[PDB]
Amino acid sequence: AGRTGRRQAIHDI
Amino acid sequence: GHMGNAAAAKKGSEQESVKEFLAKAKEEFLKKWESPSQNTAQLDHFDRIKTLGTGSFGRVMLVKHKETGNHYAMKILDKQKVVKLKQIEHTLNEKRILQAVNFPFLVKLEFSFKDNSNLYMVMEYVPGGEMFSHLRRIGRFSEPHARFYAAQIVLTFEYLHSLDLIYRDLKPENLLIDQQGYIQVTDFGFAKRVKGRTWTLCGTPEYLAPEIILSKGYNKAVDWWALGVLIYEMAAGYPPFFADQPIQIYEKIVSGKVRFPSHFSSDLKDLLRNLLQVDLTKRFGNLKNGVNDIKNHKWFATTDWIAIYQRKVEAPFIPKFKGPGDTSNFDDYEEEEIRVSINEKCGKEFTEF
Ligand SMILES: N#Cc1c(N2CCCC2)n[nH]c1N
Repeated sequence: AGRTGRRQAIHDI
Repeated sequence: GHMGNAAAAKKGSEQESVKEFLAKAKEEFLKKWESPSQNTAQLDHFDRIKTLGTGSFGRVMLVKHKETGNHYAMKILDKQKVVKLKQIEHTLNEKRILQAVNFPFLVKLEFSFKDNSNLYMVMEYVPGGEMFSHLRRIGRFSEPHARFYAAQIVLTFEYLHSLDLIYRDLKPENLLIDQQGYIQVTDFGFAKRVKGRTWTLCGTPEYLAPEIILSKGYNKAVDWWALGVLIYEMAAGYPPFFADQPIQIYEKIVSGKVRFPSHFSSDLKDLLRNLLQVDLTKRFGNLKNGVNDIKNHKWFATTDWIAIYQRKVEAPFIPKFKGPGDTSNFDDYEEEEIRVSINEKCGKEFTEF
């Protein structure tokens, strides 16, 4: 199982 | 050896010509990098049509230039949302890099400007939609299909890295399909000019190289790891390190373990084991032979690199387009009116924009 929708980038951590 | 006389000589000459191209490309880049552009339009020059995508800091909208009637994609960033130190520096990176680069698979920035509340980057509209939605709709791409797209990313990274630019956010969401079926890379929010190492913890969890997760100073080889993740996801339909929560994703990435679908060719698995390599002394793209370890890999044996660059290879998929301004290849998003405050916000933080 895992993320199937659009994935947001992270600016920190 | 693997190549005969004529093949070896043709390859060597081809590689020397790449060097000559990149040297000229660097000269052109540095002229634009040393003297950027700014304030080349204003908001009332455009009619806003539809939201094409959203992100943490704002949205990308289809807009229509009132005077020329041309359609564009306008990225709107709320200056107040760009709060954190690295969020600010990253936005200045994005504008400066986009205005200076030039490559057939990199989206073209046409106008840049700002007002009291927002920053604006007006780019070419790419009407075929995101690779992401085509991939999710069909499930997975065939290996020839995946290879056609991958070859464009290899060439684009060869170009960017020659300019000391790291991209740092490869994923299908950021890859748009143009009217000829070729790729346009967008979203340079994480791109940076880096001569050796850099240290920011940023990117998208599934695509992060282990050295980023481990808080190590890292280099352009993180883009080659991400290429491995992209090729795997294109060919499988899901990425190699797949879990509901980022902490679980990170644990899988650093383990040094990858499993492959039974339908992956052995050539594909070999390439991916060498890109998804946790040991930087062994990762393809990071060795003495540089990008040529990738371009000369068996999985790319049928790839005519010059023909891809010249866009002379038949694309596996041509998007349907009903005319200028058609948004049928994009998903729908909630629309929120664009508000411009009476007072200038965060003026000092974005002086250079
Ligand atoms: N067209 C277009 C576009 C874009 N997006 C993000 C959401 C879909 C369209 N980002 N940068 C562009 N040049």
